[PDB]
Amino acid sequence: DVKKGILLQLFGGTNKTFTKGGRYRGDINILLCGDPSTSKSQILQYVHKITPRGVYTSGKGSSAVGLTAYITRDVDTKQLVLESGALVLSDGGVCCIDEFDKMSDSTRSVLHEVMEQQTISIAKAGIITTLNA
Amino acid sequence: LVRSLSPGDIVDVTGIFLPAPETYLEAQFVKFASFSLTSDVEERVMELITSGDVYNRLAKSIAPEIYGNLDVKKALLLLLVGGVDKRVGDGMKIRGDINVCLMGDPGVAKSQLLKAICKISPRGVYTTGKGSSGVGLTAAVMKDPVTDEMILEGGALVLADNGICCIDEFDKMDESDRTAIHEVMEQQTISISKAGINTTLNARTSILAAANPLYGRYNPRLSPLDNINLPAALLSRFDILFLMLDIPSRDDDEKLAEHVTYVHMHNKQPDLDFTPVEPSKMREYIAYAKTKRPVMSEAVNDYVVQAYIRLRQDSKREMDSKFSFGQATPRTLLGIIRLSQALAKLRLADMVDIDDVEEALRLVRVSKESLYQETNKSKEDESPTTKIFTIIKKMLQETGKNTLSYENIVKTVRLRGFTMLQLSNCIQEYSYLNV
Amino acid sequence: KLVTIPFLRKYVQYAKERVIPQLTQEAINVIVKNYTDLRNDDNTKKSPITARTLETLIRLATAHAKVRLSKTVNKVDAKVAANLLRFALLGEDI
Repeated sequence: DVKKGILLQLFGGTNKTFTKGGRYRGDINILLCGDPSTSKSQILQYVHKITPRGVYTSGKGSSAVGLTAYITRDVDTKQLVLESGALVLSDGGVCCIDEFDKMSDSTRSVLHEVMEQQTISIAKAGIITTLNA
Repeated sequence: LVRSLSPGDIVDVTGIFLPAPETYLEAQFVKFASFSLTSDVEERVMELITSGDVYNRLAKSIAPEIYGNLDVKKALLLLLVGGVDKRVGDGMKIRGDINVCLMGDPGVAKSQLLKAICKISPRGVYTTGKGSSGVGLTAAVMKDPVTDEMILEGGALVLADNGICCIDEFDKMDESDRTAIHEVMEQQTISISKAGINTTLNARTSILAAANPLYGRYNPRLSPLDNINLPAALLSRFDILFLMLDIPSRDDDEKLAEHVTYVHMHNKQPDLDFTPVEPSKMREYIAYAKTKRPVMSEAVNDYVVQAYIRLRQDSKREMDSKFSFGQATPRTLLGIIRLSQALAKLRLADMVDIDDVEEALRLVRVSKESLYQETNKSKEDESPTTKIFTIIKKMLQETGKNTLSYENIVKTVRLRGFTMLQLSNCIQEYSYLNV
Repeated sequence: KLVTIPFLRKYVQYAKERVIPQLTQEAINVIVKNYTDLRNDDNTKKSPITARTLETLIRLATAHAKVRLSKTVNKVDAKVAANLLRFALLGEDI
C-alpha cells in the first residue's frame, strides 16, 4: 500500500492551466509516519536516483534559508546574487526531506505556500520577489 | 596526468622544484588497498595463525594498561576489521560497518579505550563533543586566500574515511551535532548545503561514542532510557550497546590495584600466558583480513531467523518491567549478520559456520545482561515420576479419559527405558488423587 | 630555618633528573590496602572513587621519595600520600 502511492507520485496528474482561473497544484504530497528503522530512509534514497532533479535534505541540516533561496555572492564580481535552494532546483521532480518532525517553526511556515500555490514569496532586504516551486 | 588527483588521497608526487619569479612543483609522475602483498609481510601473518587461538590473543593484546572487561575488548577487535560491503546490483549499498557504543559510569577508563583504538587504526581521528561543534565535525566552508574560491575543509567525519571515528562525551553534545551522525549510520554520507555548495561527501567511518549518565552515577531505580539523555532513535542504529557499571567488589578492586602498580613500576604489562602483539604487526593482520570477503552459509540461515524470534519475544514481554530496553527493531537483526561476517575474517574462512553465529549472539546478550546481577539458579533433577507423567498427558491430549484400564501407556514406557515395577507404583499414586 | 628562593629551584631540577624512585613490595601492600578501604567506606560517596585514585597514590608516593633523594619507596612515603588523598576527598583532618 505504501509503494502504490509513491508510484503515482512520480507520474502525477496533469496540469490543466487556466487563463482566467487560479493555478491548481497537481502534485501528490506523501508523508510517511510510524516507528523508525522500518526502511523509511531507504525509500528517500531510491526516488532521488530515479528523478533527474530530485534532492535529498535533512530536517535540522536545512533551515528556512537553505530550502528557499540564500543570498550568496559571486567570487568574481563581488555582487549580491540570488542562488536557488533545495525547493527551487527541483523544478519538476520529487523532493526527499529526512526527519520532517525535527524542523524548526520558521521552516514549517514556508511550506504552507509551496503545498498550495507552489510559490515562494520572499520579502527580505527590500527584495520582495515571488519564486516558483 | 591532469584530472587524476582526488582531494583526500595520499600519493607520492614526483616532480622538480622550480622557482617562479612563489615556488611551485611541476608534476611529472604520480589506505587499506594500497598495501601490496609482500612476501615478507605474508610470512609474519602466517606466524600468528599457526600459533593457535588468534581470536583470544588479539582480544587481550589491546589496551595492556586496562585490566578486565574481556567482553568489551572483544567488540573492539571486530571494529578494526568489520563486515563486508555487499553492493546490490539494483542500487542498494549495504553498510558493512559496526556501530558500537560504550556506556556506564565514568570510571571504567573510557578515555583510554577511545585513544587505544585510534593509534592502532591508520585512519582514526579522536575528538570530543563540546570541543567539536557542527562546523568541526562536518566540514568548514572557508575562503581561499589566493584563488578566492569556497573550498570544503575536511573535519572529523571526512578525514577519517574508511576508518574508526572516536567521539568522546556523546551525552554532552548539542542538538545540531547529531544531524550528520544520523546520516552516516544510515547512508554513510554527509549532506552539506552551505554557501551555495549542495554537495554530498561520503563518510564510511566507524562511530565509537562513549555516553555518560546525567546524574554522574547510574541509578538502578530509574529506567535505562531516562538515565541516559539519548533518544531511542539513536540506540536503534547502534549494534552493540555496552554498559560497564562500576560495581564495588573486594575481589575486582584487589586485582585491579595490583595491575596498576605493576604498570607504573616496570613500564610494561604483567607476564601472562602469551606474548603481547606489537601494534606494527597488528595492522598487517587487519588489512590482510579485509581483502577476504566471507559468504554466508545456507545451513546457518535457519539459526539466524530462529534467534531473531526468541530475541523479539523476550523484549516484548519486558516492555512493562523496570528494565525496559529498546524495541526489536530490524536494524538489530542486521547487526548480528555484520558481527558474524567480521568473525569469519579473523579465522581466514570464506564461509560462516555455526560457531560464528553463536559468538556474535553472545556479545549482544552480554551487553544486555549488564543490568542483572550474577545470581543464576537452576535445578531440574527430581524423581523420575515427573517424566512418566508426561506420557500420561499425551494420552489425555488425544482422548481425555481418566479410566483405570491403561493398556497403551505401558507400551510407551517400555520403549523409553524404565522398568515395569516402578511403573505400577506411579499409576497407583496418581489414581489415588484421581488425575 | 627556611630555605631561600633560588636554592629551592635548584633542588627541583636536580631531583627530577638524577633520582628515579621505584615501587617496592612494602609500599605496594600499603597502597592496595588503603585503596580498598576508601571504596568500601560509606562516607566517601561525595566524590566518585574511580581508577584515577589508584594511579594518584602511586604518583604522590614517587614524588615524595624524590625530596629525600631516595631510589626506593618505603612505608613513610605511602603514609603521606594516603593522608593527603583522604583530606581532599572527605575534607576532615583525621
